[PDB]
Amino acid sequence: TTALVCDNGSGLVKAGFAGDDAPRAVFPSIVGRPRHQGVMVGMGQKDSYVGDEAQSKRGILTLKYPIEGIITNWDDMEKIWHHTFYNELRVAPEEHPTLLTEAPLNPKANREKMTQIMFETFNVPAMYVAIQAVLSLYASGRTTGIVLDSGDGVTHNVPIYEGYALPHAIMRLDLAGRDLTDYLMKILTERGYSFVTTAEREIVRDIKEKLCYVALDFENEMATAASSSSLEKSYELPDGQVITIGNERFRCPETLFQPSFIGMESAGIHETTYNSIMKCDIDIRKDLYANNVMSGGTTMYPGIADRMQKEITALAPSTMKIKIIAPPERKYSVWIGGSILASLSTFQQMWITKQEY
Amino acid sequence: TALVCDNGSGLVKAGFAGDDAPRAVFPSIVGRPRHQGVMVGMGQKDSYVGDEAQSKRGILTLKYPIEHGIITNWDDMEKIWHHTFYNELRVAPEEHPTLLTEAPLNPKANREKMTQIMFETFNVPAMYVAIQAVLSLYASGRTTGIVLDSGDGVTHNVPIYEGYALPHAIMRLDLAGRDLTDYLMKILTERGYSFVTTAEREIVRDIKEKLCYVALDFENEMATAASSSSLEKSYELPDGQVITIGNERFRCPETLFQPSFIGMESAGIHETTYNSIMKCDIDIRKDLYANNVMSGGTTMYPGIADRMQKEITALAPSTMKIKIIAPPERKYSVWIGGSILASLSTFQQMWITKQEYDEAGPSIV
Amino acid sequence: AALVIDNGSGMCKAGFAGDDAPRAVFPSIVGRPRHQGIMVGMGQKDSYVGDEAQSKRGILTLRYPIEHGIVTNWDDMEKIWHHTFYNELRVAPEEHPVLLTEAPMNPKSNREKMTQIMFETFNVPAFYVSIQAVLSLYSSGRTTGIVLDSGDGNTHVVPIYAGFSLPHAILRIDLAGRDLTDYLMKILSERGYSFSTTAEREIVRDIKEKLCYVALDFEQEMQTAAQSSSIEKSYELPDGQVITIGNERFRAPEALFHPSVLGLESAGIDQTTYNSIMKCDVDVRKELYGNIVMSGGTTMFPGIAERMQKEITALAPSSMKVKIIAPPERKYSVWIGGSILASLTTFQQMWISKQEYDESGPSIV
Repeated sequence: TTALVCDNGSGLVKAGFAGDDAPRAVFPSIVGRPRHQGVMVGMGQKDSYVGDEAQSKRGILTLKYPIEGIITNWDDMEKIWHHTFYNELRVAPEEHPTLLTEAPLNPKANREKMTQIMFETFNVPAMYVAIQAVLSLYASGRTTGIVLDSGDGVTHNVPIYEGYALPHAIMRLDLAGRDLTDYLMKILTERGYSFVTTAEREIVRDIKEKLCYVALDFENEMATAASSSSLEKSYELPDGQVITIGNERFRCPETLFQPSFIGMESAGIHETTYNSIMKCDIDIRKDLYANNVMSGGTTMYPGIADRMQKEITALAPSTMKIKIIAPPERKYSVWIGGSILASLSTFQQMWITKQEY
Repeated sequence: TALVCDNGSGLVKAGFAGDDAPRAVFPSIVGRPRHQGVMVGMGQKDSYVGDEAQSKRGILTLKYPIEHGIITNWDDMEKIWHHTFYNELRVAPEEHPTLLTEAPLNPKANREKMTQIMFETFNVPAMYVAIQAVLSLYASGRTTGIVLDSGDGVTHNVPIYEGYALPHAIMRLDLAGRDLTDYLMKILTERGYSFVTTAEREIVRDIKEKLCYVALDFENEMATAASSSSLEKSYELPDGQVITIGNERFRCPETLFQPSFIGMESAGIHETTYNSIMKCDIDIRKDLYANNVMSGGTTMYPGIADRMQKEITALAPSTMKIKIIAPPERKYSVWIGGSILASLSTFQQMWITKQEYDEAGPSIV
Repeated sequence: AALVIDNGSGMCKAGFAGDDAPRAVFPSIVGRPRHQGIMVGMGQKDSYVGDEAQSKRGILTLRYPIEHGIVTNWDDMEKIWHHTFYNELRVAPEEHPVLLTEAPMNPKSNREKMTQIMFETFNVPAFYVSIQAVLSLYSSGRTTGIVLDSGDGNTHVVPIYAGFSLPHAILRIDLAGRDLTDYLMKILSERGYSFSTTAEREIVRDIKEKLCYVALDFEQEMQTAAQSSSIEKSYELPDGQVITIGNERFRAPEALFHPSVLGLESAGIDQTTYNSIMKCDVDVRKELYGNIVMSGGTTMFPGIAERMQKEITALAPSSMKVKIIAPPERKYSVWIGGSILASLTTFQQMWISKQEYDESGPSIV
């Protein structure tokens, strides 16, 4: 049979099989557990729902995201993971080796219980759980470097050398993708709009994909936006009106570097990168600086790479080659790594089989 | 063995399960005598239901027990069912499971009290209560759509997807079969006539059923009324006064699209559909726009389905497939669904018995 | 003196600076006839606004020109101001500093349309628009406070700090004073009543403002209202009949905290106050927790302030001093906050001159 891979973050799961280079089941890892007695405008009333229908269910089911970069809610996770192998992947666990990824710092207590559940509640014949950004650097074709992994919930720096992310220096920052939307939401709200419900919120996030960018220098950009129309990038809102936005476009994701816009002082993605490269020792630093690697739904933002080329150089002593590598695949690279790695013949004898457990 | 008995603002429809068409059928009327005299055949009488009442209507005091599909009095109602089992079906309630129907917005109390009367007086073994528009969807055989239930008393938009009716998407609009007939009273009397007595009081109802049209393109049919075409339609009274109904004939069904014709400053059926489909979820919508099912006595009009076809198509996205499903049977669908459901090989373990009823009390049903 | 006019989506409130209570209190309604006559009873003016329009709602077409504190229909808005001057206060705009309001989350064009009309038609010498919440905080006696300006049409929650509103967390809920009545219209009807038309619906409106209450616990009170007639309240209908209103008296307020009963995909007013504090920075949160300005008529129903205190200490930290601030004059809160602000000798320099308008246009506010 072939193995399966399922990457989990605070927002989009990616599930699929090993062998294929492209993830199969990408969905909102949202469950909806009944709040009270309520009936859908459509469906009758029934229990917990995972995915897109739960988003359309919003007022009858309380909506959880089981993963805040770490697994918070255990039953909810399993709820998804049945819906994964079954409703998404259309197969059964007993035939199927399965790899789940994870956010690097994941506490031992999580890992032990993660192993249990999938061998028990699910019964996969062998399985693996694996450190996300190491599989990004691997999907990036590298023995070394430093991934900046940032998506819907948590942001990361892993200084990797010859198989290992330097643990103590795996810098985390919890300002990431939702933080960006809910800022972009509040800005437009202040201007005399308001989303709250379901459709309009999601529209604001789509705006984040189309209008938003981080500019190299925020003060020269702060100026041009407020000066002249070039930046005034329109969008056609579902009622009809064109919201023109010039400053707010770059203003919104600037929270990665200057987080103080929402209200955050702990070290920006740039400064975290300088300090992870440092938080290591001292020689390997170069091919960390020269292989800053971007992955995850947030690193999708345009301009972000050129900016980090400034943003590290500023602090890094002159003779270090700063280079920022960012794959086009980026939102899935942890899966794309995990498929190829799962499929590895060399790696067969590391599939922990149901006998050792 | 099982029974199905649909309670209406106009007519009760009763029978057994699995029969195609209703066994008992009677006007929801409860009369009381106004004159102390013997109707030579009976002794003294209490009250008259149905056609007993609709015969003696002059000497009686008639009362409408179920205003608009909501049971408005339980005294008169208990007698209606007291008439239903014994006189009509001619059998004893206690060996017979009994499915009844309910209003789309029907209060708990009304469901529970109909069921109190059901067991605690008539002693039936098992009963069910089911939401009128769903049972039309179930006579249309599907699990999903938007059901335009217009009977005598009430007009409704009930969306359903999978089985159960959607309470906050159910639209209701209290202008329907009655409001239209007694409007056709005014415009035809306005046309130089007067329905003075009982059977042409009935003829203003009769003309409405048989002769009338929801003309498609009303405007350029108003032109056709004014340039005078042979659209005119005589019909005789009990005397030889041939009455000529031409234009009003369509100018009365026109009220199910504009409530202005009687005097309600509100949106016609067509819109209220579209609005309910708006208030319904996005992903469902393609079903609702294509499973718009109409039923109740008033939907029988020649042209109403075509007209509904165009009205919501003029409101929907042009990427959307639309369908208004008007069955040839629609005036009894609420019972056909009931009958089929009671006769289902899977339904027996939803036959709510007295065992379930007693131990739990009224709130089981 | 100046003028201060809170253009409320139910009731507008005009007057002068420095007075304690609003001089023109009136519903924001413009009535225009279906067809103007020449005489009383037919309708002889092209526009009747507010109370006169209310007594005359038969020939007129009533509309409320302001929705969720956003004026949709700028014709009718001007009409309302034109009334307020000559008909109501009995004044002339060009003689006057006028101060008007807007609901937070009012768009630029919407302000600018207003800001122009005051200075181009009404040619007032000085004009200020203001944020209903920052004015509620000014009526409270604070620089800083989170504000549930739950109006009739719009419930806006604002977390103000040092005079600035942090719109950052201005979360809005779409139920409010009207959405409450129209729930009570449904549920009194459920208890065997007929409230449908304006006359009948206004009876529902008055029941709400008089007899109603917000239970401190929804359970204890459901069980009690299903038993002891202490909850029951007698009510004289203006026709003559005394009726009694029962558990609807709290379940209709409980829409605010459980929108679910209406079938709204929202969380309660309480839960939103929490999310509005939590969407602000850690330091300001302690004062927001202690300085919840309750404001507006919707926050007037018995038990509501105390109820908010309860649920909010359970949402807030175990170490938190939650405090509700509740004015008895909260129904005119925005107006008194405005009144002070217009009268302020200091604030006089912020009176936007007719000159600077003619050089800078409406964008300066």
